[PDB]
Amino acid sequence: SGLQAYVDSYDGYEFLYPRGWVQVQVEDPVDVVFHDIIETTENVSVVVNTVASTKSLEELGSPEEVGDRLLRNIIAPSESGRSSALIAATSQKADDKTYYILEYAVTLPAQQRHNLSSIAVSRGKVYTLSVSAPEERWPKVEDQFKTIVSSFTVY
Amino acid sequence: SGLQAYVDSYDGYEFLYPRGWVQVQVEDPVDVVFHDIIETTENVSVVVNTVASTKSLEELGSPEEVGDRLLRNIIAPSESGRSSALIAATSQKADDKTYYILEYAVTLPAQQRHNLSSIAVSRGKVYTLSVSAPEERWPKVEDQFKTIVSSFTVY
Ligand SMILES: [Zn+2]
Ligand SMILES: [Zn+2]
Ligand SMILES: [Zn+2]
Ligand SMILES: [Zn+2]
Ligand SMILES: [Zn+2]
Ligand SMILES: [Zn+2]
Ligand SMILES: [Zn+2]
Ligand SMILES: [Zn+2]
Ligand SMILES: [Zn+2]
Repeated sequence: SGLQAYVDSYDGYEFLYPRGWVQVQVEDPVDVVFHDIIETTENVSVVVNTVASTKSLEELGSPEEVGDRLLRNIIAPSESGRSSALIAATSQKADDKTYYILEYAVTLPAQQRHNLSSIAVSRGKVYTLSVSAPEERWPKVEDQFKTIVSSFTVY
Repeated sequence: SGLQAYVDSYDGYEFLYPRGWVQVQVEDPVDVVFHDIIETTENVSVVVNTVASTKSLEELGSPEEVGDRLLRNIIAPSESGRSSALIAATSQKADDKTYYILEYAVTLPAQQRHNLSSIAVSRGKVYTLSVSAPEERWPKVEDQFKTIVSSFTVY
């Protein structure tokens, strides 16, 4: 609605994101980050990694199992200061692709953050779009952020 | 998606609701109730009341103020056994109409229930669609129930 397309035919995906967000240039494996001019905390981001003959997202595990691993390994690893909580893990299908959809909280010593990610495999690569807001702002942004996350298409 | 239209041109409104729900015949001011065959707890319902020259929903108050009143007077009144909690109150516009959207919890000695309602005025009448699920089931039904509530159109 007040959203704006990002189409990346190099890397093979698109999403909508809010109008008036601007891109920050970051390092691999993160492909794009866009964040709010004012609330630079609120952002969307796409990660791309590769994989040996993992044709499908279902062979990585169930969405909960994938969720657990995303948080274990990538979002709240090691001791990165930060703790995390998996809220919900579910699946969608759009075109002939399964996406896994994960909702999680992240605390970072403490500012608490609320997130939603969509993961989908295609062409030997895993694609994770992730949107994120301060806990305080979640309820206000929840329905926009669900439109962002469900606008994610991998070719 | 797996939803089915109810169009009431007598009373001047429509909504989508899940396929395989069936109608229960109830008394005024409730116009329609539909509920799940198995989980007869899960339901959608439309209430219709009249009003003297209240042309608009904005003149009843802000959405929070309306929320407070819906719960005070209609959903958890008097001592009806039951207690209630207003979670969120927001507004939408579809066609040239403002709808108020309210999320609330209701406890009933105790089974806890989670609800979402849309209220809109037109033609000297207030229209409240309300969908409701056991707390346990909320997360599973949340996104379907938001499609139900946002499919509500008053003419
Ligand atoms: Zn790219
Ligand atoms: Zn902004
Ligand atoms: Zn687990
Ligand atoms: Zn949260
Ligand atoms: Zn919610
Ligand atoms: Zn009717
Ligand atoms: Zn059912
Ligand atoms: Zn109040
Ligand atoms: Zn609840």
